[PDB]
Amino acid sequence: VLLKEYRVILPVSVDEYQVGQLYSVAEASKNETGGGEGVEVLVNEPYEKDDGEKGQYTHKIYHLQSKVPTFVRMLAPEGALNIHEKAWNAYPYCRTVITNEYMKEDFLIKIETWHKPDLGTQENVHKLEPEAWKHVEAIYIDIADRSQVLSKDYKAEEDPAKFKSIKTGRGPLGPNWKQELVNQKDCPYMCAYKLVTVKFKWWGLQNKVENFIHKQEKRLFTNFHRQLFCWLDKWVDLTMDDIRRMEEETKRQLDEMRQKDPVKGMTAD
Ligand SMILES: CCCCCCCC/C=C\CCCCCCCC(=O)OC[C@H](COP(=O)(O)OCC[N+](C)(C)C)OC(=O)CCCCCCC/C=C\CCCCCCCC
Repeated sequence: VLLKEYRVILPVSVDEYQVGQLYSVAEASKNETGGGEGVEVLVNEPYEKDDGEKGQYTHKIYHLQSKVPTFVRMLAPEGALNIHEKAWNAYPYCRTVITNEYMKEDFLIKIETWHKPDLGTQENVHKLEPEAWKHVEAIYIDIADRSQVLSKDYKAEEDPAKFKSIKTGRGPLGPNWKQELVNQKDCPYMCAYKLVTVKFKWWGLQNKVENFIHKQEKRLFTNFHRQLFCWLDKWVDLTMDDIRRMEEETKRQLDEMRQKDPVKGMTAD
């Protein structure tokens, strides 16, 4: 079991992120869906636990046959590659549990996130146990840093070091945009502390795949947030009410696209 916490500082407020994240997840899902693969939203309902925690529940399935590397592909029968995502989104807090029916208990990708109005300086925000938290590598993802992006993933239109929002005036993010957040009254900020736990108990592959999965998560978080910022003008004025409507349409769209369109998005690698 390999744990790492990815801290993503962003030039948006905690409240704005709640909308930007929902908007961006919708667009990112569609960009990867078609030809039978991609995202399928099964459940999207509001929930309330005994303790009173309220939030939004979603159950999705990521069909991943040809989008996964060959060493992963020739590892299980077709269809066995799909993974399920169940998330209890009680924003600012969220717990996401990803599973695989084939490996059952041997597989787990859990992402627990705390969205704080600070600059990523809170240690052990998920309040684990002292020693355990010591074995948690903390990694910072700088959405402005070109060297943190994979060459094949780069797209100038999704580069915040070149993007300037027309509606807010934020951007482009320079090499020192972070340290700058403290000088300007404008340009709000927050930090997503994403604790990722990966378990892949497979004889002889555990170490390789648990590390491979973290890299893909780091890669996803980097591209996702660079896109979220660059899409700032598309969602900053949306309300939570706009999102809900947009989500019900997205669900339909994902299904439609998945059956017609050919496979699209990030090719295996
Ligand atoms: C024997 C066989 C067993 C093996 C099984 C195969 C395992 C696959 C191996 C590697 C794959 C690792 C990459 C994980 C891909 C799944 C994406 C993922 O883990 O999503 C979760 C992340 C973090 O959770 P969250 O709480 O932040 O948000 C969700 C909660 N909510 C909605 C309330 C905000 O969500 C986010 O960052 C938001 C972005 C979500 C939307 C992106 C759509 C992705 C669709 C396709 C991905 C294509 C890439 C395939 C990788 C191939 C490698 C080359």
